[PDB]
Amino acid sequence: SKILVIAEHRRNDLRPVSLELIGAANGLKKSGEDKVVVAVIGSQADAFVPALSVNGVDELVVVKGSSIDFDPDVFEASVSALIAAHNPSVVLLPHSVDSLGYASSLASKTGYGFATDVYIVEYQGDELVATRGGYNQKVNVEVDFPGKSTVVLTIRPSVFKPLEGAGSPVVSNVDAPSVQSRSQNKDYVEVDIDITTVDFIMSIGRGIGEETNVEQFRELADEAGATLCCSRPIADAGWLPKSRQVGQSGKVVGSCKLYVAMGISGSIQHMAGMKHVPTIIAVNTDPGASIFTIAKYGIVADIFDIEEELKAQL
Amino acid sequence: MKILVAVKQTAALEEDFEIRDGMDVDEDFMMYDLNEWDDFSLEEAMKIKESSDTDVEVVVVSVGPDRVDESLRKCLAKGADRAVRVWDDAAEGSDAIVVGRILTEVIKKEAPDMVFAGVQSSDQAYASTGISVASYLNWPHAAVVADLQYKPGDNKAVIRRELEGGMLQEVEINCPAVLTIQLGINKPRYASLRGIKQAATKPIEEVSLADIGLSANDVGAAQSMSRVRRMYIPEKGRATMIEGTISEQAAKIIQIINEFK
Ligand SMILES: Cc1cc2nc3c(=O)[nH]c(=O)nc-3n(C[C@H](O)[C@H](O)[C@H](O)COP(=O)(O)OP(=O)(O)OC[C@H]3O[C@@H](n4cnc5c(N)ncnc54)[C@H](O)[C@@H]3O)c2cc1C
Ligand SMILES: Nc1ncnc2c1ncn2[C@@H]1O[C@H](COP(=O)(O)O)[C@@H](O)[C@H]1O
Repeated sequence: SKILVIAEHRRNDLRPVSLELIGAANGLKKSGEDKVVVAVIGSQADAFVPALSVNGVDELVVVKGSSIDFDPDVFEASVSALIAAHNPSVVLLPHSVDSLGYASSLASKTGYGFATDVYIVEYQGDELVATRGGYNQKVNVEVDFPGKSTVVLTIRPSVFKPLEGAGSPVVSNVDAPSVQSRSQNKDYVEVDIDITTVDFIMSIGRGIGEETNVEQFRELADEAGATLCCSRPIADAGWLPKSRQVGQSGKVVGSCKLYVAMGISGSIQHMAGMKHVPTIIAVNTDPGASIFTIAKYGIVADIFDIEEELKAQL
Repeated sequence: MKILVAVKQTAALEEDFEIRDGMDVDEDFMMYDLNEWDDFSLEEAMKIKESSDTDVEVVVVSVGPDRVDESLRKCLAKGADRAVRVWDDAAEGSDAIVVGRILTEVIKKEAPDMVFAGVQSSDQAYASTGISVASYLNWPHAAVVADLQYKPGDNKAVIRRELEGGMLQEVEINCPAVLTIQLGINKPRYASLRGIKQAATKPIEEVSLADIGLSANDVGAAQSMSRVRRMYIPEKGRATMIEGTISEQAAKIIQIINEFK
């Protein structure tokens, strides 16, 4: 047995989730006799071998492709060929924006067992069982893969712990398949204020309603010493600038010691940017809103009367 | 020119839903609507039809049973030209890879020049179908597109994908292509009362699995790539509720706030 991990990197830095999957992998394999192969794909992919060379990796495959960074044609080709050349029982991808661009391609093209954004993984006997969400993280769905020599899972980021230490994979090289990709990467693009890396935050979500309602949570925040922030919808609508979006695609509020989430439900991608704050207060009218399940204190109530009165005592 | 937009009617549960038996939530606690992503994706196609002095055909297509007609009617009303619903009871419980297949055979008949899909659905959040379509079809693809630069008939197209921590990356892609559209690429419209009304005269077009060359044997949970073993509600938290008044709930927040300064 082998477990195939595929790493992830962008613009020359190895993305942390890579190290998380090795973790996953290692905590999964049934006998320490089983190996864990890790591949890394890119025209300058070499650079990474020092960083990839770490506890848990038995083999490191470096795959020189046509492009520097992710490209769905190149990636599906390479992983297909590694799958062929290693016949893993289980191949693990980071459930990430790159992965979204190819992973389901793989699974479709042959019979592979397939499951995505999985956050618990384990064997029971000779039988792989995986757990992901349902009905908008209102339930867990526990699934299995009858019949499946090989199962491909995309893994949620920040669920699995990486290992401490250095190691010594056998390192190897392949050429990616010769693939004449049907898309071509161009420029990376960015579109003052603060960097919401900072102490105390008040963060509004859809919960608030209408652009006119922001001024009073802007004012609430001014008056507690809080920095106004928000979930994605507020910024999509253009009501606060994209600088103030917490989340998987906005900023991760690293030095936040206090975070009050008002009218934010706690989507997966919001938690991504804030799940590690030590004190999280959540105010929300819907008692089963996911945000409550990582808060320390919860209030169930309208954000509007919690607002005034706060703004009234302060 | 023709743009096919694939759309999903998704379920939300009400508070205090429960479970069968074991293997799903109770059919009663679900409310149906058009997947949030699909608004932006259909808007994007209408945005193309709108901007070009040539004729463009937007058609929406759904794999679902007939509670879905109601969502298709909404697409109709928001500008879409034609609407098609694929169904057989056999199809029930098909995961994203099977829906991929069913969508493909419809897309092979329609012959469109571009296909849009949603980054994900809000219920199952699989984030896999659209790209799966890309695969059976063998078309070029991109997932998670925040901006599209395309003119009907062009043969390359410049998109921007939205990456983690914020950045965007442009990518030039050949067309025909599939792309899965992200929230925020645009501000989708609301139907007008006239829209609602004319749409009420349109047909939603029924297509069965045999019409696309498929049978009981190609679809539904049995030919999916994952089998449900069971669902369950997760225990939800170790957190402290505060009960009582505004003056109190708020008095507490202010204690905590102050405990931190
Ligand atoms: C690839 C991708 C990237 C993403 N990136 C991000 C990201 O960076 N950041 C992000 O935030 N999301 C992100 N998401 C978007 C995400 O899926 C959700 O759509 C979003 O996080 C939901 O925002 P919300 O919780 O404010 O809205 P909702 O999910 O609509 O929740 C609103 C909440 O307010 C509550 N409420 C309503 N009225 C009141 C009231 N009067 N008093 C108290 N509570 C009230 C409701 O109970 C509800 O729980 C991303 C999604 C995708 C797939
Ligand atoms: N059953 C379906 N019928 C039509 N389109 C669908 C269906 N399921 C998924 N889709 C497409 O899949 C998208 C993304 O959600 P996901 O099911 O997470 O892959 C939706 O926006 C639709 O484009």
